[PDB]
Order: sequence, then C-alpha cells, then structure tokens
Amino acid sequence: VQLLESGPSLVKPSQTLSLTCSVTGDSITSGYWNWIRKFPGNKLEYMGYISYSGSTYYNPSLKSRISITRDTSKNQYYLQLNSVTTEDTATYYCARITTAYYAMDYWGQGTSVTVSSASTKGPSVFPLAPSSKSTSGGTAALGCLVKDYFPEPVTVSWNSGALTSGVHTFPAVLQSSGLYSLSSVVTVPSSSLGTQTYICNVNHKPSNTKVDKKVEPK
Amino acid sequence: LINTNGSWH
Amino acid sequence: LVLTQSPASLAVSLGQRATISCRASESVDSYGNSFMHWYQQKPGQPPKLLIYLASNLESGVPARFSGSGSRTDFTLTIDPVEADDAATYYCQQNNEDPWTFGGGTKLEIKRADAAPTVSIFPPSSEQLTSGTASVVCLLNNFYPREAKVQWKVDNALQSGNSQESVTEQDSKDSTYSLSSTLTLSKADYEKHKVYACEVTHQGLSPVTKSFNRGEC
Repeated sequence: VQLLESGPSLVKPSQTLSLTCSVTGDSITSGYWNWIRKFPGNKLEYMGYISYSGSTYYNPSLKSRISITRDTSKNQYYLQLNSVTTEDTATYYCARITTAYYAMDYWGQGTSVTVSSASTKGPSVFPLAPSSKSTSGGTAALGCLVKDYFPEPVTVSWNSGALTSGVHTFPAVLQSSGLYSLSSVVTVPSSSLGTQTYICNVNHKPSNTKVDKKVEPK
Repeated sequence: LINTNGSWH
Repeated sequence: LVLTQSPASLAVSLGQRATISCRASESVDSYGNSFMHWYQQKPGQPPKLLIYLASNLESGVPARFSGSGSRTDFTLTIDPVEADDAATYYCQQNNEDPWTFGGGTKLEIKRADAAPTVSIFPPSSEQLTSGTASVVCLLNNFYPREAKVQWKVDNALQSGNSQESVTEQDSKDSTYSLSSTLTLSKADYEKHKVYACEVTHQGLSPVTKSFNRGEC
C-alpha cells in the first residue's frame, strides 16, 4: 500500500486549495480514504474521508468549505478546500482506514501548503567550508547554508543520500524579509577532507529548483 | 462494521 | 467530544517507564471495541500507527509499547523506553463525530550531560559577492537542550542581527544540535576583524569560538 499526495505548495488567500492522493497496492473501492493536516505548532486535525461507496464524512468545523471526491478508474481521490486563509497553512496527509484496524495505518509523506500572497523564490546555496575552526579531535564539521527561499519546504541530502551518518538539517528560520533560511551540517573525519567528495543536494520543489553544491575545505 | 457520518455500526 | 492528552511533555531516562494518558469527555466504545488509537510522529515523517483499538499492537511495533483502558480513560506505556522513542505521541478517537486527535505529548529522553562541540564558519566568498555576510555558529551534539549563544564582533555584543534553530532529539545518542546565523552587510563585515560566538551550557565555563578575518 502506497499513498502519494500532489498539489500546489503556495495558494493565495480566499482561493481554493486542491490536492490529489494517488493510491497503489489497493483499490479505493475498499475501505475509507482520509485527509489529515498538521498545522504549524504540531496540532493535528482530521478533515474527512470518502468511503468505498462514494459517501463522505466531514469535520463539522470544515464541512462548509470542504469537498472530497474520487476517481475509481485512476485509484485517486481529491481534497478541495475553498476560501483558504493563512490559518490553512499546514502539511496535508492522506491515509487509509480498513475494518481490520479501524485506524489510519498507511499514510503518505505529507504535502506542505502555505497560504500567502507572496511570490515563490528559489534559494541561494552557500558552502559552510570545513576548516581548523570547525574541526575537533579528528572530526571536521561542514555543511551548506540554504538562504532566502519561499515558501517551505526545502529538503537536503548529502552525496545523493550516500551520506546519512552525522547529518543535521536544522529547522528553517523566517527572516525579516519574508524569506526562509536554512542550514544543514554533517560531521566527517578530518583525514577524509582530502580524498572524499562531499556534496549537499538541496531540493526546493515549490520553485522547481534543485541545487547540488560541492563543499571543500578552506 | 461500516461507518456513516462518523459512527460505526 | 474532547480528548485531553496528559501530560503535554515528559522527560524519562533510558530504560525507565513512560506513561501517557488520554481522557475523553464521552465514551469512545461501541460494539465491543474501544475506538482509541495511538500514533507516533517524528519530524519529516507521517504519523505511525502503534496501537489500534486501545490495546492492540500494530505489526512490527516492539512489545515495549502497550496500551490499556476503556470508555473515557486510556494510557500508553513504553517500558523500557529507548533512544529511538523520542517523539511526539497522539491519541485519536473515531467512535463518533467529530473525529479528533489529542493535543500530543512530546517525549524527551534523559541522558547524561554532553557539552557541545562548537564550530564556527565564516561567510563564503561567493556570498560576499552578493553584498551580504552570514556568519554561522554550530553547537553539535549536546544535552540538555538549554543553551545560550551570544555573538560578539570586536568584543561588542550583537542584538537584533542573529537567529537560531535547534534540531529535535537525536534518535541514537539523544543529543540536540543548534545552528546560529549572524547576518551583516558585506560593508559592515569588512570593518571588523574578531568574530566570536560565546556559548553558555550546563555541561561546560563559557567557551568563546571565534575567527579573525584574513588570518587563518
């Protein structure tokens, strides 16, 4: 069972948000098929389901401006939220309920939706070069600064995912300009700086941008 | 069980 | 119906027992089942089903986890708690409209103290080209989470020109990391030589990590 959400990262206020959930490994004509969102600050809100027979149930505090639809010949169902506001910024999840569990067992990776009038802007990527000022013992720290993008989210890997041990991708901060800034770091042996290549892989899907930056010592 | 408007029956 | 999760947060040491409670304002039981479920969520991941129907263990979940209760009173218990269990936990009821999640419970792991390894990074030459200079201070792998970072420029304290973020608790050594960024114009950055980042942490005296412009 696999659920994949799709939709826009940035919607303007008072407009309609439209998300899609694609299902594989299972038919949407069995069970129930839910939408869930997580607001900033981590509170979780159930939105509603569409059943195996096309019948819906909506959260009473959203029933007025929510619609859930489906297409059985695409194994897809769809969330629509009208008259969005900044309070509808959140990460949106689809999930499945079966009568075996009566709980939401399979989820998709979320989709980030920001409601705002601001325009999308891609990040600048600068190296955090390892040096004698970022080394300790035989361990060197190094990373990438991901600066001045909008909206969220940004994702960062290292060496296309080959480097996972030691990585810390920090939460983004909101600068006074309205643009987010992020840094990711990893720790490596200092004796590896001369032989092993280190590359951060910065993905900003809202701007359709991917940036790969090689970081070298000072 | 099946669910209708939130309640299983 | 209202789901009160208690407590809102909870620090436990490795190997000890952690209990999280969830109370409803009306029974979530019908047709011989408790429609109460417990989820774990970590940053950058969907929530994960741990316990369905109040006491039933989801497949591939270690039996260190367990849930009990009926009607309006449910608890989850992790015994013994492991470093990978640092996360937020949620209860959820779908017995009746409106389906609702609990407020959540942030579980922290208590370990021995760990001082931060402090790195400092000067602005890249590529960024200076743009006319802005970011200076970054890293506090790596430290416990407890409380840490203070002050920026000095030629021994002068800085206000209003820096920001910081902290990671969540690491799933392996139960430490936190912290990144701080000082932002200046290229012109201001070129008029000063000593750039310093002073860390106060319980596991340390204060330790100033600095660099000098031009000098290596």
